[PDB]
Formats: sequence, C-alpha cells, structure tokens
Amino acid sequence: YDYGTDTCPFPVLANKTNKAKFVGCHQKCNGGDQKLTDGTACYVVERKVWDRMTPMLWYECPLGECKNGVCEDLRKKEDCRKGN
Amino acid sequence: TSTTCCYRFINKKIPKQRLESYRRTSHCPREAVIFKTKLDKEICADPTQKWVQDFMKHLDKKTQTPK
Repeated sequence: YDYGTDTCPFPVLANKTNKAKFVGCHQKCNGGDQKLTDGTACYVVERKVWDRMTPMLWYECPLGECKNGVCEDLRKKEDCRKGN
Repeated sequence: TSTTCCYRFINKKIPKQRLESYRRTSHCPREAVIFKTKLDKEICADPTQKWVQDFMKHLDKKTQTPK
C-alpha cells in the first residue's frame, strides 16, 4: 500500500518560543526520501545524535537552512530542547 | 510523543481496516492527526479532511474508554 514518501512524522526540537524547528532536512519515509522545502529553518543535528540527546534539557543548537534536503550550517545558534 | 511534527499530509483516505490508533500533533507549524497502522507505520493526515474526522471517531468507538 502506497502511503507516499512525505507523510511520515519528522523529528523536531523546541526553542524558547515554543515553536518547533525540524532536525535535518531529510529522512527515509515509506521507502523514499522525505525532503523539506528549500530555505526551511532546520537544526544541524544528525538523527543519531537527536535520538540520544537528553530530553527536555536546554542545549545550544546549531541553526541551518535546508538546501536540497541537507541542513546547511548558518553559523548561528539558539537554545533548543527535545520533548518527552 | 511531542518530538515530531507532520510536514505533509496523505492525499487519499487510508483503508479503515489498516488502522490501529491515532494521535495528534501551537508547536508544530501544522495541526495534524497521525494514524498508526497495524504494521506500525505512522501516517500524517489533514485534520480538516472529513474522512480523518470520521476515522478518529471510529477508532474512539472501537475500544471502551478505561476506568
């Protein structure tokens, strides 16, 4: 059954504004590549690090911009944290 | 469960038989419904779509609510 390749929930982190930003700009979804739109704010954190990070602890997270499915570093940071 | 957000919604109704449960999902840039299938796939769906609302009601009615 074809659920599509862009319909999977995508990891996020939350900042001081309680507005979530996506982690990276791609992941595997239903056998395909699920990409965010170009320019979308993203955290330059790989999935394996995000999987392990201490939940609900403030980190200083590197900010980036999506370009062809990759979170390109913008050399800016903000506090963010992973939910329960 | 508050660690992911839906980016895009499924375009077509999911067959009712494949569904096991759902959760919701401001915080995220879009309010969303996430259906979980019996093969444990999680599928983002548009809460503004009538079929999404009907399916949530159906899954609510399938189990008795505890206590």
